[PDB]
Amino acid sequence: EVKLVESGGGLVQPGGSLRLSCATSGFTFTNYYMNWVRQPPGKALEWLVSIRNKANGYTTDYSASVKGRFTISRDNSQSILYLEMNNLRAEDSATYYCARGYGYGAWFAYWGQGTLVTVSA
Amino acid sequence: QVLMTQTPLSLPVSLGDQASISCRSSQSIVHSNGNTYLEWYLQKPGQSPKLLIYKVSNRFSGVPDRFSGSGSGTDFTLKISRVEAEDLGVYYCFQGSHVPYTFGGGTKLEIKR
Ligand SMILES: O=C(O)CCCN/C=C1/N=C(c2ccccc2)OC1=O
Repeated sequence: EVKLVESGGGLVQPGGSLRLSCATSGFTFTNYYMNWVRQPPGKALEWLVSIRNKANGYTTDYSASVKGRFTISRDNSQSILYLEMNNLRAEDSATYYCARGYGYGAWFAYWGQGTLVTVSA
Repeated sequence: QVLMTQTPLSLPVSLGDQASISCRSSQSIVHSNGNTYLEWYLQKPGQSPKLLIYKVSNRFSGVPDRFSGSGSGTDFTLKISRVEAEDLGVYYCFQGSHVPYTFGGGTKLEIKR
């Protein structure tokens, strides 16, 4: 019933930009936390951005790494999470994942299949 | 930035043996609301991560009961009592109490040769 499907990755040269999308269904969107996590090809999961539900004023929190370059947003009418990425560089190349929280106290209870982003011309 | 130190990096096991993975936060991880948002994740080869344990210790629904988490202060352990082929992959501990939220370096559970 719960679905998360990312989209928006691609191949891009340094300094360029992209907008990731996360379409969802199977739950009342506005009531859950949503997040963006990425994993460079070697490496470890890395939390990037996060945005809370309506009861929490849709507050957000960013990782210093993407601070001021990335910006998260959510379209509550359509139940879609996005991510505007600017001034991209090598350390940004990875698979990006969207995830929704859990009411009993958990981040990333559900994950989308993630999309790829490759930087470097 | 609260650092999450995971150990070991490589844990070779034999199917059916117990196995323990540990984490180590560099500071307390108690959120101001009282909860300790320490979870464990499992990323199988090619798949996306899966939630195993939340709030240090609560096994997420649908997760095999061979998984269990525990800990106190800055020490957290994820235990697997009977390793199944399907449990092979990379495990990540994660703290979602203090910003910026942080994962451990990951622990690769693999077949012992
Ligand atoms: O489970 C219920 O049906 C849903 C209504 C509200 N649940 C909200 C959620 N609460 C949190 C959450 C995530 C991390 C720490 C503490 C709480 O993430 C969510 O999306």
